[PDB]
Amino acid sequence: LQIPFAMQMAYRFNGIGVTQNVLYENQKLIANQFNSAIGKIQDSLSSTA
Amino acid sequence: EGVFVSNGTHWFVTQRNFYEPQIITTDNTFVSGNCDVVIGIVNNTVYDPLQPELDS
Amino acid sequence: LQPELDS
Ligand SMILES: *[C@@H]1O[C@H](CO)[C@@H](O[C@@H]2O[C@H](CO)[C@@H](O)[C@H](O)[C@H]2NC(C)=O)[C@H](O)[C@H]1NC(C)=O
Ligand SMILES: *[C@@H]1O[C@H](CO)[C@@H](O[C@@H]2O[C@H](CO)[C@@H](O)[C@H](O)[C@H]2NC(C)=O)[C@H](O)[C@H]1NC(C)=O
Ligand SMILES: *[C@@H]1O[C@H](CO)[C@@H](O)[C@H](O)[C@H]1NC(C)=O
Repeated sequence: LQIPFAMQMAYRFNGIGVTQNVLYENQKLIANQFNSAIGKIQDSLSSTA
Repeated sequence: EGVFVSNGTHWFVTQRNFYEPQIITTDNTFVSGNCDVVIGIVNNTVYDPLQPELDS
Repeated sequence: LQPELDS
């Protein structure tokens, strides 16, 4: 079923017992933390076999 | 309950896994913040059960 | 709410 991704994460937040407005009031900040953590994985894997 | 949806003319709340629309009210919805903060928010009424009864 | 409906 198609669903907008900022709605999917609001339901996944609700699944950990955090009220879904905690995502919408912070959406850009949350996305920047996700994008930064993705960045660190390239560095981590590039550092050693 | 679940999800906001529209058929193109009206907005409803519905449960996530079986399409069953209901009117949007003070009882199936809750407040946070204000209309400036949220990305992709839209405008509609939310009905109040109380006032039209307590008027009489 | 019905018992409150004096007002
Ligand atoms: C969206 O849903 C609403 C409610 O089912 C529809 O509104 C009704 O439309 C019929 C005519 O098609 C009217 O006789 C009713 O009085 C309307 N009800 C209300 C509460 O306004 C609406 O037609 C639907 N729109 C689409 C495009 O399906
Ligand atoms: C939702 O409704 C509000 C009014 O209740 C609209 O806000 C006004 O929008 C115009 C155009 O953007 C601004 O010039 C006004 O300054 C706004 N007023 C206030 C009090 O903020 C808003 O645009 C509506 N949003 C949608 C998507 O329909
Ligand atoms: C969805 O994409 C359209 C462009 O295709 C854009 O105008 C609109 O603002 C976007 N809405 C949201 C909620 O991201």
